[PDB]
Amino acid sequence: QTDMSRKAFVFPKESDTSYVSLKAPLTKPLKAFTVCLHFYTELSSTRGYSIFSYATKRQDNEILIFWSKDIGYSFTVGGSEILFEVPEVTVAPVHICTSWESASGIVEFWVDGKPRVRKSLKKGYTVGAEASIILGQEQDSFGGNFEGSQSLVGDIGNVNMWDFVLSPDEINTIYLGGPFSPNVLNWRALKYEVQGEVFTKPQLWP
Amino acid sequence: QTDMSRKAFVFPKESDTSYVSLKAPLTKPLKAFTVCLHFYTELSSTRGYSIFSYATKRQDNEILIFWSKDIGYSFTVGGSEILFEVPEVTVAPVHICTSWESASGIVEFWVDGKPRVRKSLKKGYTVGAEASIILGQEQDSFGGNFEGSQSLVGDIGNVNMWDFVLSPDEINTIYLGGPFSPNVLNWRALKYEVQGEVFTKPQLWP
Amino acid sequence: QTDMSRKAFVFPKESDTSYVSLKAPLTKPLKAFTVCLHFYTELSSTRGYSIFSYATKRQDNEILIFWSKDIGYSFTVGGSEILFEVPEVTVAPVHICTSWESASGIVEFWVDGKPRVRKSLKKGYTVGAEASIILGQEQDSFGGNFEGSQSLVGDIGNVNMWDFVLSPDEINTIYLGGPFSPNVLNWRALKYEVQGEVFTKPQLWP
Amino acid sequence: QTDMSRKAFVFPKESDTSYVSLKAPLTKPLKAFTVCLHFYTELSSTRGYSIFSYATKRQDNEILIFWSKDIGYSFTVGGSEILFEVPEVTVAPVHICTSWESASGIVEFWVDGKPRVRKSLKKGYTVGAEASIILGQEQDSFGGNFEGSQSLVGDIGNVNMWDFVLSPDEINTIYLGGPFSPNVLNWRALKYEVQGEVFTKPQLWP
Amino acid sequence: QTDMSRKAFVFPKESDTSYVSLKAPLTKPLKAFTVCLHFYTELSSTRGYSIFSYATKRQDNEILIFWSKDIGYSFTVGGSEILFEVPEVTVAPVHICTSWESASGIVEFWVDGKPRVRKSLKKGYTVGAEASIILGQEQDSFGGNFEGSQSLVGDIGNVNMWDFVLSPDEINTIYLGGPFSPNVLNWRALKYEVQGEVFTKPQLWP
Ligand SMILES: C[N+](C)(C)CCOP(=O)(O)O
Ligand SMILES: C[N+](C)(C)CCOP(=O)(O)O
Ligand SMILES: C[N+](C)(C)CCOP(=O)(O)O
Ligand SMILES: C[N+](C)(C)CCOP(=O)(O)O
Ligand SMILES: C[N+](C)(C)CCOP(=O)(O)O
Ligand SMILES: [Ca+2]
Ligand SMILES: [Ca+2]
Ligand SMILES: [Ca+2]
Ligand SMILES: [Ca+2]
Ligand SMILES: [Ca+2]
Ligand SMILES: [Ca+2]
Ligand SMILES: [Ca+2]
Ligand SMILES: [Ca+2]
Ligand SMILES: [Ca+2]
Ligand SMILES: [Ca+2]
Repeated sequence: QTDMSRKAFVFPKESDTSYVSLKAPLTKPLKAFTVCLHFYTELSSTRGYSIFSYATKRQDNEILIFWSKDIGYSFTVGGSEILFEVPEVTVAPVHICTSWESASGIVEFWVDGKPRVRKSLKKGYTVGAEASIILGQEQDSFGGNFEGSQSLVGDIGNVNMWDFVLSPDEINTIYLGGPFSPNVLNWRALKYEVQGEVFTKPQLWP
Repeated sequence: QTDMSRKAFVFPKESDTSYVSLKAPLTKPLKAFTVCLHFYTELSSTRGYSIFSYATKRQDNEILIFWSKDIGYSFTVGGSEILFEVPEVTVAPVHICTSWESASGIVEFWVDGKPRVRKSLKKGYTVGAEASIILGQEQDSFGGNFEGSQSLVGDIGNVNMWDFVLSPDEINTIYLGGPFSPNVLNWRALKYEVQGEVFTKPQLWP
Repeated sequence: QTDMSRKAFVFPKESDTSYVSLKAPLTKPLKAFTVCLHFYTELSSTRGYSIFSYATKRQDNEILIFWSKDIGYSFTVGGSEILFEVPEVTVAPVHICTSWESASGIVEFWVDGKPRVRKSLKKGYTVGAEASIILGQEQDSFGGNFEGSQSLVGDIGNVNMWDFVLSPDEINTIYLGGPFSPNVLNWRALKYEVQGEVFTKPQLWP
Repeated sequence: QTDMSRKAFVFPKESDTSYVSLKAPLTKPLKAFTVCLHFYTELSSTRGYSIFSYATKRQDNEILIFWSKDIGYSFTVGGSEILFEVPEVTVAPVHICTSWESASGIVEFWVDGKPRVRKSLKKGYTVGAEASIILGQEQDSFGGNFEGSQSLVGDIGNVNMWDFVLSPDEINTIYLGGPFSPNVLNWRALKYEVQGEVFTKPQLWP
Repeated sequence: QTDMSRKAFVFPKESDTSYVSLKAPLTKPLKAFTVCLHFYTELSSTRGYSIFSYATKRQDNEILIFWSKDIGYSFTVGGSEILFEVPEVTVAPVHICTSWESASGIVEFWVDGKPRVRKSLKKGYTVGAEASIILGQEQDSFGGNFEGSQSLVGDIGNVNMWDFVLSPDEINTIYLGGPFSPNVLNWRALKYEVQGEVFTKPQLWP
């Protein structure tokens, strides 16, 4: 396990072959989860890109967080999709947290510590545990078929994932960088592999 | 009685079928009242919705607080209506307090602790105490005929009601969340019934 | 004499019938004056209205403070007018102080403690002491002939008048609500009569 | 010599006839200077006006600071002109400092303590000491030929002039009103003559 | 060496002929570098200009930092170019740090302490040490062929250069003016030659 504190992955050129694969130790299906991350990119006015793609053998978009051009954030579970439209965007590092709960279908989406309205999505589903998690690309089969036009360019980091819904109070401590203990992906104890032009560099966000 | 402190009702999907009904202990007709609540919704740009609906067997819109598409807040007593127009809306949680006084007809409306101008409505009227209070829906009979196009989607909470007009100094401490004690409807001692898809979740507003 | 501190007059409906008349112990003619007041209205986009009207039996507009639609504040003395144009208006409570001096014709106008540029009006004139001061309406004759289309709707208060020009440092004290002593017309010792629908209510402004 | 501290000249009517003349004790020609002043006027959207006109027997615009409509500040030395364009202007009191140096032609212009970029003007020139300094008017002969369409309306004060270039760290203390001592023209010790409608009043700026 | 602390170069006229040449003691080629500088100019709306030009006898634009009209900052290494577009520009002093690393091609560009997204440029290249560094102009041959249409007008200073990539934490202390030690080019220990109309004056930025 590597402590990636103060470090970020950099995807400095558009590619369909550069990516990093994050390994989860998870062995029980997710009835709920939270994932939080920092990313920075200038693509937001140019094109859509995949922020965080989670796939399973049955389903290539089992969880996906995606920016869609002129729409805003797209969040999808089990291939069903909802939109958190953004009316205007500025170039700066952005923190997001998203969480979902099978027992209720409630999605929370948080941007820079400000909550979006809760929306229903894909109630009663279960997310598979046998998963391929990739940053930098959108994956259209388990671990592959990346499209260069959906790749991320820029930086991503502080990727943390929990198998439960963080409360609003906890999410505030994540945004402020307080102490917390992830249990699916932990940025302070990450297990990962890198392919192609990807670099680990000091983070640009404070 | 349930203490709903730090908790909110979530109406995560559009329907006419799901609502919450609040029970008042009141047994004397209201010569005056105050209502305060937090709500959060993205509908404000798409369509109108009912924020708080109070009906009596004679009159479905005995008190109604409503958002009118591209108009702003609509406040109506006894079926007579006035508008507090809003020229542009931010998407964030919003606190409102409203109050009315039969002896003068003066309405006050407060948005995020800022007072709107005082207006006149239904001087000399009285509001019935045999009442059905419903959240999430607009009702057109004593307890039903809900219109799905008027339902709320999003969150509501801190719904408090007083049988008297709060002063400007008190309303400020309501907004800042100081000590106070309602007497018609108390969020710390709520009586309610939930129908359909409604969830109680931690509040998103601070 | 009534201490109106923390209280305001409320004019909740458009009418020509409702007004309040303020009495001054004047005997010496006014070689100069200052008048300060708080008011709050939504009319500023809809139509003009009379903020403060001082009439004498020779002259209905002996002092007038008026809002002119799409123009801004109009200030008139002895029936002659100067405009303090406002390029864009916002709906909030607003404090104004205005002062005039016969020996120079210098008019000062202050809005929320921001001074407007000094202007010249009616140098060498004198304002009559045998005066009718009315709030809520525009006098077109001594004490009467009100025009409903010129009535104020909303709130007015902290009306204070001095028979001398307050210095900039004093006026800042008035705006911040420090200690001061009016000598023509004092809100802490007001003499008035109410006619029609006018109410005294707690002030909305701080 | 009069201490004008916290006083200002008021030019409340447009005219060609009213002005004040300031006398300098200077007896050696200026190889460099600084002049700082406060002024306040609403003309900025209506027309140009002379802020500070310095003339010598040979040259009526030996130093001139002039607002030019929809352009911004014009600064001229020896009849040669440069512009410091202002793209949008606001109604508030404004402090300017300007300074020039013969040995380099460097002009510095400062507005509310913010420096404009340094520019070159009339390197090697020499400003005459036999000077008529006039506030309120632009002058086209030594001490006369004023044009009413170039008069200032509003207020001017804190006019201070030095026969050397103030450093950036000094200019900041002029703007903040720290201790300083001019030597060509000193507001603490002014010699002046007033003609026509001009008044000395408490200053509007803090 | 000259300590240029709190001092800046002023280029007050457009010309082909005024420039300063800075001497680097470097004697090993650069696999990476950082350069930071302050500049101030009004040209940004009018035309492009060269902020910092590094040339070698093989290559006129070996490092170049350039502003291109209505595009934004251009940064080039080895004659290959990337853009950090600026959608709107403001007239104030601006501090930029830029850095590059051959081992990765990562470019970092920082404007007023805010990072732009990292980009890829000239991976595996090697910047020559036999170099001519010029301020005020762009050179198109080693030490010459300046074009007046590309000259800088205004101010430049605090030009510091390092033969390594500064971390994000170090770059913040550069921007805040903490203690630091450049090793290719040091503003506190500068060697330079001045040609034509260039002046050394106190800096306008704080
Ligand atoms: C978010 N999206 C709908 C644009 C893409 C979803 O994944 P995919 O269909 O491109 O593989
Ligand atoms: C006044 N209103 C537009 C908000 C609602 C009127 O129709 P209804 O909600 O009573 O059915
Ligand atoms: C002040 N005013 C110019 C707008 C109106 C004057 O006419 P009136 O209001 O006295 O009838
Ligand atoms: C050129 N100017 C408009 C800045 C000043 C004019 O001075 P003048 O030529 O009117 O006397
Ligand atoms: C390429 N540039 C436009 C940014 C700088 C100028 O290049 P060049 O004029 O030396 O050929
Ligand atoms: Ca996919
Ligand atoms: Ca895809
Ligand atoms: Ca109804
Ligand atoms: Ca209905
Ligand atoms: Ca009248
Ligand atoms: Ca009238
Ligand atoms: Ca002239
Ligand atoms: Ca002239
Ligand atoms: Ca070149
Ligand atoms: Ca060139």
